[PDB]
Amino acid sequence: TLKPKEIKFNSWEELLKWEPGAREDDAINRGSVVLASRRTGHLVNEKASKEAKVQALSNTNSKAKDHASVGGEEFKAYAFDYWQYLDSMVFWEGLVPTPDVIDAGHRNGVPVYGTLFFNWSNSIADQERFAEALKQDADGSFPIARKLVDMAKYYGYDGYFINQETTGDLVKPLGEKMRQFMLYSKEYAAKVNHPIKYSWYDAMTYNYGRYHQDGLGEYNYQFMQPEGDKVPADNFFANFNWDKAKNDYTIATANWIGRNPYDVFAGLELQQGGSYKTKVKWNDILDENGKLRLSLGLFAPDTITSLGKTGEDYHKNEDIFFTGYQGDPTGQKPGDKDWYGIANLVADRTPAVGNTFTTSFNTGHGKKWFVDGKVSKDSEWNYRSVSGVLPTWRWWQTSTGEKLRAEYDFTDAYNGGNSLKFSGDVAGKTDQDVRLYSTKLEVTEKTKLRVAHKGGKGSKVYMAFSTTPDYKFDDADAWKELTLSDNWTNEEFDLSSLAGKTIYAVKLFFEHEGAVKDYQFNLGQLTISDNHQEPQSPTSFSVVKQSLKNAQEAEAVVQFKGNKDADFYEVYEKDGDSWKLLTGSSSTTIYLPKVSRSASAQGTTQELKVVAVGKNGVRSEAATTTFDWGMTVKD
Ligand SMILES: CC1=N[C@@H]2[C@@H](O)[C@H](O)[C@@H](CO)O[C@@H]2S1
Repeated sequence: TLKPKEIKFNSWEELLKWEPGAREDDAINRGSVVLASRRTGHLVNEKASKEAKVQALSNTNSKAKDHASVGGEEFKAYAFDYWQYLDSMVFWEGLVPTPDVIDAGHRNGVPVYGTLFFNWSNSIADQERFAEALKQDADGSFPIARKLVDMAKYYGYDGYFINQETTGDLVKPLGEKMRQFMLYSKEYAAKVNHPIKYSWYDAMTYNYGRYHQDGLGEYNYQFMQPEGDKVPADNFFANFNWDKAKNDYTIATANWIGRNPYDVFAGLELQQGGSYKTKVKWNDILDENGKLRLSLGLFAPDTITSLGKTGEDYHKNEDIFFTGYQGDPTGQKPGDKDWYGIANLVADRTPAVGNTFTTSFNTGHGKKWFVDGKVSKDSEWNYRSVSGVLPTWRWWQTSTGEKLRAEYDFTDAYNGGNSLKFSGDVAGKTDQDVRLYSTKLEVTEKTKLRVAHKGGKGSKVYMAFSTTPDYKFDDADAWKELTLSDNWTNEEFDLSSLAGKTIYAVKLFFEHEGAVKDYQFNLGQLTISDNHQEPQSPTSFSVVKQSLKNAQEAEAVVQFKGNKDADFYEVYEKDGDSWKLLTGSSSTTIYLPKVSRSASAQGTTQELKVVAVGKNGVRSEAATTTFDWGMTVKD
């Protein structure tokens, strides 16, 4: 079997037999992107909190039988890109997050956790499954804790959410061991140089089995109680039926035991509630100033995919959820809505830090895959391992008059599946901007800007940078006019005049001198970097496995050696006279679900190539290999 699959264990004995590398799809299942650092920028919303956090508990993956752990040949996906508002992403469906989610989260500076789920049950079988997890060696260590930590290290993820819903007589006396399991895990993770965090559901009490407090209280505080420095649960997920009094209690309890109240995440039941249609007791969790007094736990926000029919609808619905109905993260909840956008209440963060930042707005899925503005893969995909860094703000706009509509464009892109489009009927002379990214990028004599764009007929368009933390765009050396045309162009600008300064934000600015019917401008790629070099080509590239369906269709797995300058890799086949992209991945082992030849294909072999796409946005020279069909298409 070539297709990589989610990792699932039928028993604790099976987990105890786990060893690094002992599964045929391990090379693909490992995360490949190290967890990025993030900056917390200046607040842009007067009601936002830098203390309040958001944890998402999401069913991230297809449920289709025989779906791949890396994605698939379908556009519709939980192509999450609102990482800027998340503390963490919980992979709800299983113990071991898939590489497509680990990679996307890590590139965006967000930790990803597996889920250790004990069934809502009092069956002896379930009670025993729970007790069995807490088996100890003579020295008091927990062998299952070691395997959890070992897996987190090997596959490259950040810890676990524990949902302990099993109850009954055998469960009740096990609070102490469960607490010690979590503390021991920390000791062991430190020992193996791979720290992990635990998030803990408000379910199993210390002494009385399952009982939801809807908060932190007298029956569950032990799970958050510190051992000086160390803690058992890092994060606590409060059950959904909180209120003012329960929240007051939670805060009192956290403070008393010496924990930050914001480590308590007040649950929102978004599955039964319908995503942003969920009734929340906002008045019970907002203080006198309209600011959050606890964190927010998002239960099943993946539900939002049910609210639209298309993949384009997925992102628009996420906008309502994360930004708010008012459509601008600097604005307040409309008077005729109940839902607060996350951005209304929670400060954004940004992984766009250092001397290099690049993006082509790759959301990890598309209808097609574009290569320098030309269709290369002419069909749908989701491979979230390649997910990039989308705008911090969606959409922070100011205008002298009317505002252009900003949206993702899955019909035309520069690299990957979509660009950003800014469009509308312009009624008359107007100046306006769109503030896109919060950043902290150090400029040197070697720093350049590369910007790929298209359209803008009837306007002047500029990109401008703020060199202050409070996002003022008053620096004359930080404005660049774009040279517009009807086709994709990629322009480089010298940023050396800004050497020694720091860029804190990026915006577009539009001038229209009069009316323009169906104005459109696309932004396709943005790079700020002191590196203009092609990354080195991959080496030692080969087909390591294959399975022909027929003479025209095969699965394959390819492997190669990369380098530190590569952000991710693209694999292509030569289809007649044309190279066509198959897939992309952050990994150096890559599954090809369909290598294909037409009816007119000549010979018994077919060329494949792999290209490194740099952290600086530049492609390497290709490495090539030959796929051997062993037969002609007419044989
Ligand atoms: C964390 C949580 N664990 C439980 C889930 O397994 C259920 O599906 C959900 C039903 O609303 O309730 C709590 S939320």
